[PDB]
Amino acid sequence: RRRKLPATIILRALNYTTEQILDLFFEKVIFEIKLQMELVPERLRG
Amino acid sequence: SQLKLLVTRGKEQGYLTYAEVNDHLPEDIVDSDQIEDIIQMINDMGIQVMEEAPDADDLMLAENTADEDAAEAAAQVLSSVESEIGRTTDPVRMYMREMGTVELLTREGEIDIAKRIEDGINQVQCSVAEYPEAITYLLEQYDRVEAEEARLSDLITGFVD
Amino acid sequence: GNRRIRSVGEMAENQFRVGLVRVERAVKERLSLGDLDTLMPQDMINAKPI
Amino acid sequence: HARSTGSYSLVTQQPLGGKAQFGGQRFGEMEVWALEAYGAAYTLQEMLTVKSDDVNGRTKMYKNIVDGNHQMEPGMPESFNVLLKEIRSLGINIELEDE
Amino acid sequence: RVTVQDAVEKIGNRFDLVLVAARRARQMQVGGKDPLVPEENDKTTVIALREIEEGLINNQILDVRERQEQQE
Amino acid sequence: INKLNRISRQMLQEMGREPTPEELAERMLMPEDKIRKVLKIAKEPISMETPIGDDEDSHLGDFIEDTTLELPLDSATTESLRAATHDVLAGLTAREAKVLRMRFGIDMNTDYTLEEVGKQFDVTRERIRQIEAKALRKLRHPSRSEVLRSFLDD
Amino acid sequence: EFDAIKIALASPDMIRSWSFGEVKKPETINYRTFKPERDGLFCARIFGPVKDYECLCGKYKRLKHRGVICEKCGVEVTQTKVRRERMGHIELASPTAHIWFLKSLPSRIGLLLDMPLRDIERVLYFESYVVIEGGMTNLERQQILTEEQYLDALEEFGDEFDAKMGAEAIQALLKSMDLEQECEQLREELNETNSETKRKKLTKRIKLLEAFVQSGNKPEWMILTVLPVLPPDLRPLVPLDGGRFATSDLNDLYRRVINRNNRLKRLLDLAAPDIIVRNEKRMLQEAVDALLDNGRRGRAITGSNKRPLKSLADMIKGKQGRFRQNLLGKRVDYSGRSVITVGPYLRLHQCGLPKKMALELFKPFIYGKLELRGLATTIKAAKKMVEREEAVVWDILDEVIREHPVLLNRAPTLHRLGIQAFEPVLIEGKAIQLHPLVCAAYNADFDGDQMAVHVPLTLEAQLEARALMMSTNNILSPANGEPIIVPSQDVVLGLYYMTRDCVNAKGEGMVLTGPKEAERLYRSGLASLHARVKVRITEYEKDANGELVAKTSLKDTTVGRAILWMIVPKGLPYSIVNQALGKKAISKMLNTCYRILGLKPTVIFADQIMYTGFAYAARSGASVGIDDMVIPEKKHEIISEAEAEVAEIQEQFQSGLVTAGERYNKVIDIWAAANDRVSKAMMDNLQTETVINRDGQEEKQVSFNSIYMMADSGARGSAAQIRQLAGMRGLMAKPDGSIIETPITANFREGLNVLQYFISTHGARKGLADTALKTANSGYLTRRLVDVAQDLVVTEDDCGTHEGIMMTPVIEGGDVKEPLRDRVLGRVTAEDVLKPGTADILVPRNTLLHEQWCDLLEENSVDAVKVRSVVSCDTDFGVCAHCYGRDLARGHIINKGEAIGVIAAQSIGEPGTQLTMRTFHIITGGLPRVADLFEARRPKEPAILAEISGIVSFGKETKGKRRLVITPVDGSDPYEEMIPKWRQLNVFEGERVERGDVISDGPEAPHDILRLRGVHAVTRYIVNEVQDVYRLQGVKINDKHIEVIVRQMLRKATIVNAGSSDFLEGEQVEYSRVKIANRELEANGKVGATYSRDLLGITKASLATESFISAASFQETTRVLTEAAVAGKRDELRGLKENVIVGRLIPAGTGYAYHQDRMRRRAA
Amino acid sequence: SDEADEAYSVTEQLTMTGINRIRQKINAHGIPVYLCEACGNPIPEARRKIFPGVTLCVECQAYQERQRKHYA
Ligand SMILES: [Mg+2]
Ligand SMILES: [Zn+2]
Ligand SMILES: [Zn+2]
Ligand SMILES: [Zn+2]
Repeated sequence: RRRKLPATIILRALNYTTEQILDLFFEKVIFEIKLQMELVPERLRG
Repeated sequence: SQLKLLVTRGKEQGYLTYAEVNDHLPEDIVDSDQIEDIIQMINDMGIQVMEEAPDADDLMLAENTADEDAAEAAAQVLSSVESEIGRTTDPVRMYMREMGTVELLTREGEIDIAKRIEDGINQVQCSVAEYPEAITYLLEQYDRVEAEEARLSDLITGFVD
Repeated sequence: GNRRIRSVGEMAENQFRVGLVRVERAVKERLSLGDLDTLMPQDMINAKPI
Repeated sequence: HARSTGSYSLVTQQPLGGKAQFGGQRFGEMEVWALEAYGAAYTLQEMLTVKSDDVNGRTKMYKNIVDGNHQMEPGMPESFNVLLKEIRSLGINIELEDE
Repeated sequence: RVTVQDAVEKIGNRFDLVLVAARRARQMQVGGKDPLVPEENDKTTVIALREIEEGLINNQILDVRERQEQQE
Repeated sequence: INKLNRISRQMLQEMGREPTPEELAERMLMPEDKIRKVLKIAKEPISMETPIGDDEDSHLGDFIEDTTLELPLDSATTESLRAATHDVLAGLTAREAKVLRMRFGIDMNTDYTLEEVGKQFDVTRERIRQIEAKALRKLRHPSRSEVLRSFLDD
Repeated sequence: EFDAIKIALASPDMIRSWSFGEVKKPETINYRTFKPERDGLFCARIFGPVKDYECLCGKYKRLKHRGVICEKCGVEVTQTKVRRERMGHIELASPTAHIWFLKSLPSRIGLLLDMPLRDIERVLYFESYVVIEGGMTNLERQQILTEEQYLDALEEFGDEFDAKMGAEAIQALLKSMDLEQECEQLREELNETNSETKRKKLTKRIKLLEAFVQSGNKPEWMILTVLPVLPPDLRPLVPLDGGRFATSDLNDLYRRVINRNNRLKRLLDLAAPDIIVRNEKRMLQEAVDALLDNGRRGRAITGSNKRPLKSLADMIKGKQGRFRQNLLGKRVDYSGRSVITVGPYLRLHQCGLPKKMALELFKPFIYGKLELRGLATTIKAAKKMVEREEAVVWDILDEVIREHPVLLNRAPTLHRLGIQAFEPVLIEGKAIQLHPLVCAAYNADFDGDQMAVHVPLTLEAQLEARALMMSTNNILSPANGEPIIVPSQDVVLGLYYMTRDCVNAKGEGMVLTGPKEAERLYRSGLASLHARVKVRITEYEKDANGELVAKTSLKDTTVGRAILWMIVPKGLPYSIVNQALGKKAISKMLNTCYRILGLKPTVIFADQIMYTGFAYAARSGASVGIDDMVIPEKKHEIISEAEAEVAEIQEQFQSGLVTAGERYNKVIDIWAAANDRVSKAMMDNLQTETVINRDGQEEKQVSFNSIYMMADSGARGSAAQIRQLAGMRGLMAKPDGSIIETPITANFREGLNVLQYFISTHGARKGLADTALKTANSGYLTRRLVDVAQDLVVTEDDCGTHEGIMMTPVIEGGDVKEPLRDRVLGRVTAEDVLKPGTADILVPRNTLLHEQWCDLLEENSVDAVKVRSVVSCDTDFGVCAHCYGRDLARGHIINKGEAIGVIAAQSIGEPGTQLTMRTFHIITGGLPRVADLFEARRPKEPAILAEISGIVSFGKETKGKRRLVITPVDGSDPYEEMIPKWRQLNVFEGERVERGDVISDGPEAPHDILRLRGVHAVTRYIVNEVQDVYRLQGVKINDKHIEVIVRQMLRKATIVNAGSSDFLEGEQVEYSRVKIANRELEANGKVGATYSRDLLGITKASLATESFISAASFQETTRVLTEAAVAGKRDELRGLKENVIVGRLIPAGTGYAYHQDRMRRRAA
Repeated sequence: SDEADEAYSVTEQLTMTGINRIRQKINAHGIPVYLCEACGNPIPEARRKIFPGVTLCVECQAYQERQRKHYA
């Protein structure tokens, strides 16, 4: 019940980096090359 | 600004949880006495620092008092409290502070202080003993002792013998 | 599923553990001083604060 | 439970509370508003003075009632006397002016 | 006595009526007097209120009788 | 008291349940009455603001009564007896009435004594004693003291 | 005897003037003998003897030794109630700043020294020296120096330099202070400090300086040097059982002060160093602080417990304090409670008192009777007689009780009808027997409630009960003049069953000779109670100057209609009983009887109605069976159709045709609609039945079903509970307010299975949990309102003002929801009401609009009458009887004296208890909305008004808000507004708008309505809103009561032009004062000061009371008392709450004459 | 009062206010819009026959329902 810190401060305190955090919490929409997009059709629900 | 934001956000919200106060109170403060005084003043404001959010009806029903001279006094205390950090209210903390200001003694130092007290009292001894009516009245005391108006050990505790 | 029940057994066991920590204080300190022989496990534990 | 006149509490000289103490009835704030909403100025003055807290007027009321003279000389409640002394025991000097 | 409407009408106030009846009933009870109305084994309260009904009693009459008493 | 606590804290453990005061006075050297009064010495009495509680949020002080009051029935009886004594002394001669009012303490702040009474009657306290006795015997009669009899409580 | 209370700061010398001796030792009693000590807090020399007329040790044991001071213990022989009166004092070895004048928010010491609070606290707890008149040496008066700094500044300055630290420093700062001189310098700066914060605080400080001058206080008295000691019997150390003692917390705090003060004297005598003596002084400071107000320092010192000790400030404040529940709420003698029962034979003026309660309460009266009649020789003999309960104590009880009312009171006294005087009728048993028609006033059912009876003791209180509170005087609700004697459930069912015809009963179409013959026919059983007969009825109509002409005719009525006509008094028409007579029919019957005939015939009529209702309801034989819940046969058809509809909607949802929440809404709607069809079908099955007949053919008449007869007579129940009994139960809520979409297709004539009985539990427990907590704070609105409207009293007969609000109908879009005759009845007209011909004065003026004038008004169709309002009364410190109206608790006009403010508070609070406890939004409702209304809070989205009149014009574009200016047709336009473009406007820049008109849309803040338009505008706004709520739930409460509460609301004025008067400009003043002030100043050759009327929410207006004994009740006692002390205020009592506290008559009721005569004396 | 009769009134108000809120959200009588106000798509015939007066197709409706589920 102390002062509020950013939640990912503790994910860094557990010895993660930003690439690892974003690997944990997100999915990587991968674009390739022009300017082509790999597609997971389920993503674009609308 | 920070605690000012807290005060204004409370006064528009009508309440304050402990969490919001913790987020808004400064970070220099380490003790809980300044924090509880801040909570007391801010409740006097008054905004009624709570633990949980009040119900919608508890805002309408809760009587609001009491502006606004105490409002100004409370705000002028809270705007200044954030600056001085060492502020304290316990007499025990003040005592421990002003006692820690002194530096401890050592064994030979205690010998020095004892001998210096002995020198001071000895100088007092000599100054008094250079007063003749002093020894006259002392002989009179011992005489009225010898008349058994006192004890041969009561008037004085013997000599340096 | 978030709330569980205590009863006499568990509440009384908790109180007895509180008494036991109070005992541990005195027993540690008394085994700190002297530890001399003829000191037995009857003089170190008085039943009142448990 | 009922009571004409019985036991009286030590610090605050009111009739005791409860049936085990043979106590009186709590005439509270809302009953006082109800009495003020009528005109019962005397009803209230005696519920607050003679039937409750005025140690010297309760005995005179009793003597009068057995004398068959229904009149009260109410004096002043012991609750207000204790209040005056307790304000005076702070640094405030509170007092009752010339009549 | 059930409703005091006539006693109230004679005096034209509901607190002053209480006061007039109370002082006349105190005269009739403690100070000692004779009911101006035939008391049918009523307390001094009801006697005073009934008297105020018949017009026999009011504040003017009572102060006038106090004057006459002094002239005694 | 510290010694009593020490010896009890030891004896209860070594002896079983608890030391009865005879057992403490035996283990100690005290006379077992001193021990009992030491036990009876009260301890740190209480805040009279203590809750009772939850019935009305009335602290403890509400139930401690004032036992020094003359209850209004008692004062009524007192003043009734006062008026009755007056109306009885009315049925006495002036000498008897004065000597009984003054020998007792009625309507004066005493409690006069026999020599000081007989000063005002010029008696050397013997005739004054006799006059008091005669008045008391006269008031002793029934049909003169039936009310005063009723004032007796038994 | 005093006529006024004064207050001030107590001088050290005056604190020794009170004292009877200086307490020195900390001890209390002996621990062995328990005797008081020689200088302890419980002394005998200081605080007097322990037994009456008997010194401490015991040398002097006679009352003849009175007043003499013993020699061996010095204890003067007096009464030991003297020990409850005598103060002592404590000679402080160091000055100790009084915590109220330091740690209070403005900090009178701080704002008086013109010094910051932290700086004084640094000088006080021995942080930093302060310069106290440091000569010419470049030293700054009140300039803090620190320790090292004080040393080095003393370096090079062997000269005085006059610097001190500690409470002595503040005492030498205050003592040296010149108050008038600082007032002079502050006036001279206020001359030329014409900037807001500077001259603002200049004036705000010169106010307190001038006040400290006037009050006689010296500035340095706020630094205690002597400390008074509460007397021993106000803080006892009494023994409990078994050597046990119980003390006050005050003794602990006092001992702490005495110990530390004695140790400080020791330290000073022992020449200890600076650290030790400083720390001892800090300790004494904290001890004295905790003694006065424990908790303002932190932390509250705890006793032999975890909880703080209670202190003086605690001994006064808090609900455990003196003001809360020892100055108003007191335990009372000659009183007692029991359990109430019915006693349906009594009259409206009596109550069955048990013989045992009656013999206990009336004890002194009985003793007096036995010794008066000679049945008991002395009071002891009478005591023994009535203790044995002999045979003549009972005759004496009958005689004593004969005309001697008893007040019956039930616990939640929401209004003044929770107290009524009844004549005792002695009964056996131990239950109080309470009249049936009085339960509505008392809110009392006979399932175990209890009542408290009190006994009026004086002739004046006997006449106040008889004349004023007797149960046959109070029959109209004081909130609205409708009679409060409406018969409830067996009565109305009796009158409904008897007054309710059927098509073919015994003896149809006989022509009776009259009601006597109809009753003789029914009681011999020749005719049935509802058998339509021609009956000859003689009704008497006062159609005259009160003449009562008789008229006989031949009506068509049932036999019960005519049997009941025998009880109705003369003036009432015959159509009053010729219909079914449900519940409202009976209430309207009593009401028309009251409007025609008055109070005596109405009381008689009410009793006869109760008697006949109970009698013919018992003869009704109206039981309740299981076959009386006629479940309709078309219930399972309707449920099959609804189930098919939900199955179809679920099939469509499964096919993606709808969403999830959409289909939820659809199915909730389907189930609500099928529930409506089932309820309608069952009530149409239940509300009619077939019957035969004169000629022989079946004929439909209203059903004599018993459950329906009870729901339809209004006696008890309604078609919703009927629906739950035989129709289906429906959809059920959750505590959140969501609706479980699995309905209860069962009823209670059938059963619920385990799942439906579980589902119903949700809403059931929610409702009960709310009703259990609403019961806790049942009377908070009433209390809040009586805080502000308490001192308002009807003090004048006519103010003469011609101001008055224009009462008109409320047309809620369609028709009227409240006509003009209802809103205007009882009010005094302010001007002449002209006929629609516009030349005929219909009702002239000052005409109490009773039902005759009101009918005349509705007849001519005059639909806007200017009536006098309590809010527009020109009276000072009160209201007149004309601007108020009639009483509504008594049919007549208000009396001079009546305390209408408390009546208004209770008349708004008690009816509010029938409103929802939580606000619901549809126009919100519930009690919390009403409380927020009276608190006059600002709505967040204020529809902005037009502050000045003139041509509309805009300005700069989007400085946050779009800017506008209004510029008069001929005047200046210094007012412009930062209108938010979010506030989407309503009028173009090319339409000249009048002043006080809408710019944006949304809720109108009442402050702006009041400031733009008349006070009448704000008052009409407030009454229309709050009555919107009260009509939302169906509750009726008059507008007079809201109007008086509002007049208590807008009772402050703000002065614009101070004129030739003596008022500061930006100041708020009691408007009733500034009115008389400008009136007087305009009387002489001056001109008055013009002000802007204000408005305060009730919790804000009640905080501004002219007195301080009253204001220390419902406020913070500490701030109010500190302010009154530094102001030297005096309370010339002149109030209700203050005279309650101080123990004399209030100026409201019968006390009005006492206060008038007393004001005569005080002005002579 | 009985303490369950007032509870009955509370429960009645609670259920009725809930029922009528969820009824008002239906808006059965309406306008034939024929095309989505979010994506302009053809609101299919069956959805306009079920709910006369829709403004969103089922996709945009369910989308909006998610957001209004959380809040804001
Ligand atoms: Mg009940
Ligand atoms: Zn003595
Ligand atoms: Zn007026
Ligand atoms: Zn769409």
